[PDB]
Amino acid sequence: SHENSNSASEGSTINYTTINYYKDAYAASAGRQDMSQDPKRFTDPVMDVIHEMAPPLK
Amino acid sequence: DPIADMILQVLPTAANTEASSHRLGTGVVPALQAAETGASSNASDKNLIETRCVLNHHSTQETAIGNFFSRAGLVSIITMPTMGTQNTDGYANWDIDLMGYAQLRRKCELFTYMRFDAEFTFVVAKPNGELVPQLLQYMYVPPGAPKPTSRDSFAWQTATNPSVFVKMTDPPAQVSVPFMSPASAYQWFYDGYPTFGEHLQANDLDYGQCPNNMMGTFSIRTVGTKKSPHSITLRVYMRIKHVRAWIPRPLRNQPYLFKTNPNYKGNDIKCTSTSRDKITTL
Amino acid sequence: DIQMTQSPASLSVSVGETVTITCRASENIYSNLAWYQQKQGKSPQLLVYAATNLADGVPSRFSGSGSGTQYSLKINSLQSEDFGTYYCQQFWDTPFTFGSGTKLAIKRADAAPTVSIFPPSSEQLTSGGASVVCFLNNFYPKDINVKWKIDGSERQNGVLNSWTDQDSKDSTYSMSSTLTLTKDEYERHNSYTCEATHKTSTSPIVKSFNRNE
Amino acid sequence: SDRVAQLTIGNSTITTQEAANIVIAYGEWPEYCPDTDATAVDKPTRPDVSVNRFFTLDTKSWAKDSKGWYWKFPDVLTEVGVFGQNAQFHYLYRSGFCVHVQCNASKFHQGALLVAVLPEYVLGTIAGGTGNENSHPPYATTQPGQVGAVLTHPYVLDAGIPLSQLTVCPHQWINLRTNNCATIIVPYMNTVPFDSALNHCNFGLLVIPVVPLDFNAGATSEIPITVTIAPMCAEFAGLRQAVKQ
Amino acid sequence: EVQLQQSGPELVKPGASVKMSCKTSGYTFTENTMHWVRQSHGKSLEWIGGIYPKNDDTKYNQKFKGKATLTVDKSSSTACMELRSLTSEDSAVYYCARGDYENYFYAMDYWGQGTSVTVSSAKTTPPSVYPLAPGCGDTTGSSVTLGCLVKGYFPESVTVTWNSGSLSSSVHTFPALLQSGLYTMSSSVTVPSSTWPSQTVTCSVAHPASSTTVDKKL
Amino acid sequence: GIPTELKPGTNQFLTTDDGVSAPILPGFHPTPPIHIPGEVRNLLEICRVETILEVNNLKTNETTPMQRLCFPVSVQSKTGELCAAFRADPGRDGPWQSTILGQLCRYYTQWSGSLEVTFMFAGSFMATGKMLIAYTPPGGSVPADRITAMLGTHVIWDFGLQSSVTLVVPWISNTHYRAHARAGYFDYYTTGIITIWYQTNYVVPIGAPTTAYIVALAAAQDNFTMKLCKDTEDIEQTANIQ
Repeated sequence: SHENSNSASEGSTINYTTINYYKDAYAASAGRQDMSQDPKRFTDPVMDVIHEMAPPLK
Repeated sequence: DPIADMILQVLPTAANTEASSHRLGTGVVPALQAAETGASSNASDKNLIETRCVLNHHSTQETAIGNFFSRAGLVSIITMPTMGTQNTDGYANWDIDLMGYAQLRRKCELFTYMRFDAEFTFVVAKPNGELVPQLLQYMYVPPGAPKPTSRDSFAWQTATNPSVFVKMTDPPAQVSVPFMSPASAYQWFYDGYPTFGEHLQANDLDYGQCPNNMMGTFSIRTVGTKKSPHSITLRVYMRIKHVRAWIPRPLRNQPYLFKTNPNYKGNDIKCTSTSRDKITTL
Repeated sequence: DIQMTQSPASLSVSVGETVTITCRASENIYSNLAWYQQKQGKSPQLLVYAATNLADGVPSRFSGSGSGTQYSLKINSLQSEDFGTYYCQQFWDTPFTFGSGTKLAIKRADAAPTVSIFPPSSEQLTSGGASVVCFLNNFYPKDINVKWKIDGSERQNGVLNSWTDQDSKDSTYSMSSTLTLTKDEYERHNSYTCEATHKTSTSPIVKSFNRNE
Repeated sequence: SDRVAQLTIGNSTITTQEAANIVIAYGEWPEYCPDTDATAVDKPTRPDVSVNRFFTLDTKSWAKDSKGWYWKFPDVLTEVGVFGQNAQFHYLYRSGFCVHVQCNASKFHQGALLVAVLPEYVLGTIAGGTGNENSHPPYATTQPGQVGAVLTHPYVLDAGIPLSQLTVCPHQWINLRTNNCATIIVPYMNTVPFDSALNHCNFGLLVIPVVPLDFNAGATSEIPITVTIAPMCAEFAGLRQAVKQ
Repeated sequence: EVQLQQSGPELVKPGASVKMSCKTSGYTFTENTMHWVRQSHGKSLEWIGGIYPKNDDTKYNQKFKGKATLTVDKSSSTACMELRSLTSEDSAVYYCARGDYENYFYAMDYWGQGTSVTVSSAKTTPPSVYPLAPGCGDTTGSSVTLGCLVKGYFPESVTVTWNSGSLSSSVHTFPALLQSGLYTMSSSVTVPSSTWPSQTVTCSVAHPASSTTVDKKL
Repeated sequence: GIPTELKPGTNQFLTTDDGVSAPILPGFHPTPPIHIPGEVRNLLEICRVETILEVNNLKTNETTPMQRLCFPVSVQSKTGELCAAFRADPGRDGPWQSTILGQLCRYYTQWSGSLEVTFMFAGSFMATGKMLIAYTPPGGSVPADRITAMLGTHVIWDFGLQSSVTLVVPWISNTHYRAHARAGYFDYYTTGIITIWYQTNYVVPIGAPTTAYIVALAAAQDNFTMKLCKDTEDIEQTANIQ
């Protein structure tokens, strides 16, 4: 059974291995989620980098 | 050329704590930060006090978006009784608007845009909890499809509409509804007047109403021409899977009043923090 | 639509006898039945709801019973103020339907009708018409057949009559006659006879008139 | 050297002396619509020197009993400049924004301002105080224009969300002890590639006086607050007639 | 304890519209449903539709869906209906009554007054009496009965008067009859042979609608 | 026909069970997604953002909730006074409910990892003074004196060009994880008591205001984890949602 690419995770896959007993791809299970994190755009959303040992204001 | 000016880090476990000693000197100040830059403090525990080598084996799988949304929740309760005023004809049309219950609504209001698939579960029971051998029919009405006016209407032939024949003695039926929104993701909060022309006071109901989240109606009926003597109460449970989220928002600390727009009570505004007597007592 | 048929259409009985009327629906309505009592020119009132419980202001003489499709309503003992039509109503299917009605009259003895045949006058001939009337009073029961014989032939259409309601003390009915015919077609024939076949006698009485009488 | 900044976009130049770093919203620089995500088949126009420039809005007044102010973008620029006329002549619109808030004071004054950027900031209503009636905010509050409106409840921000959790949004504090300016670069954030600017607001600004202004008698009692908004990478498609509202 | 009062009888033409009312008191109007039951000739009953007056809730009949609308004013305790495209077979009495608490079942105990509504395009005509006196010259038998006839009256009805109300037990009434869109009346009084030719009787019919009183000597 | 014996668990609907359901549309390819900034792939990125801590939560300022976001600091006659005192547990009802770290912590039962508390000084430029931010391990009440409170984790911060400072609460626990603390058998999972003292004085010249405000911020660290997800107590729905 060759499934098509009709799913909400197209282009950016968060799952690793799922089980799909039907033809469509959105009817499958959730799967093991991806461990990738990027907190730099939320915690330090500035242009110039601020070092830990260096003072933030000159 | 006559014109010149026309030319992700995989973190399966938590971060370990490295050992550190005391520091004595000038010029380096990891404690002093600047909160006026709109950024969080990058100071760690080893740069302030003396720490030791700690191997952290704690996993971060429970903190994922997929594991946080893979649990089902109650979104709608449809009551089709024999006596009453609302749905006593044998059929009930429920518009698809999953804002009626505040347990799963606060999760969806954490993010602005959310693209996901859903898994519906329909549990059938009597108002007193008993079960009878009764046949029930589901139907999905997208926008543009005719709505039924009776149980013996032409819309219940269901040529192109999805339909589930379930019984009250059967297990609840599970389907997988795909991403049906015409946009890239579901928009929980719509800002602006979507209509055209000059906006009046009588047309103020259209604020915060986006057509991308309107999936139509969900109609149920009793299979048969005669009326059934048993009352049917249906409960819908949605399980979110394959979820991508964007633009996180603050949660709501006020009780919900209406499902159309996030209104709040003006006279009674409950604070988020629990009050106490003094700031120096505990 | 669940239709209801009541039997009989009209039942006449005296005061002091049990009256049993039946209401029947095409489908099962699960003991959802009502009963009404409508008098002459009055609003109906609820007698017994759900075929087991009587409403307020209803005496204990009205007792209904029934299950499934076929139902019944027993009246014991009958009084003099319980006359009127009766209907039944279902609470199962939308729209709600009513019965055909059952009129309750008072049974009396046999009575002979009064023959009244009058020739037309000359005052109605100025407007271009003519009307010959024929009345009958003090007759029982209401079974009658109007027969007009002119030169051994019937005329259709144009023969229709009306009746009156039941009286209090006399408790009889009355007949009326209205015929529409012009003046130029009245003087072509001479034989005019008003006949009524009733169950009092095997042969109806014969009474006729002429032009110059 | 990090406190002195200069922003040169178009024919306008903003020069500050004491300011913090430039805050990029979610680490995304504003860019043009790519050919993969574009759904409109018509050719859009991209003016640079006539649109992408700093537009100074109206001047507010910061008092001791100030509650807060909010501006809806791009509702403040539908009638200002060539950007306002191109937004009315075109059906589709996509642009990033450069928000710059200027608030200067002396060294004897004190106070802090919280400048935040909230995408899809939907205004609610108090429902008359009882909550038994359904009321909606009018056109003067949802789209105030270039003037702006005043928040009647700065704690719940007329949406039911607390002010304490507002720093998860791209924000920048204005504390009068350290800095007098704040610059937030906001790209285009929507579920659609193009969207009409007249019927929909992409995001909104929120300037709330969390720390009140306190000063002794004899100092300057008038503290102005100015907002200079600059579009970045504007695209206009679907040329039509003149549509005001 | 509960009294339901309706509007007055109105005579309308075919093609126009009408609007009635049903004012009641003595109970909470917003918590009890209402129904409308019509009664056509002779004893047939039909069901117009139900109304649950909280904000708006109406259960229309499949036959009378487009010919009847139900509206409820929440300020004053009243229930008004409106009918469109009236015809000859829509001339019947209309009833209004209170239903059950939050239910369309549990049929009505207290009903209305039954305002009659007739639909006719006939012009109002003053009545003309018709004399009827015997006869062929031979009186038979011992009872010499007589009467009178009314032709050309609109609308219903007229009044009967025999010698200024002398005998009230022998005078009988009769309903109207349909003859080419006009109505007619009749009477039958059993009089013995002791009146004619000694005493003289007369019949007088008065019309309260058209204010026409014609006396005829028999 | 293969032989098959059914097991317990037949006709059971578990809300957390991940199964395969039947699709209702054949070959329904959805809308192709676009690039939207601010993608959240994990909830720990939200907990590391500093949110405003409400240390001034009292019963007097409930009518004016804008005063709960900061606590005052003025000139004192005697040295060594206590400014504010609160618990460092994000899972307790109190000051930590207003932060997004505490609100996401109430969706879970057990939590681990160190957290940071950031104090920002919003006074005048001519205002100088030193502050003591002490962290006390559990086992005792709030210290009455400054000499008793300096035995724990503390730092010395002076007002200057940097108007804010941070001092991380160290993860000092008997267990690897701890549940939310309440009055009873769950009070043993307490984090500690955060006290703020006056180090020397608060000095202002002539013309400067004698009362300033300090804004409190709180966030998590890189080793912060949570588990055993549940529903929070802050959400409430009594009658219905119309």
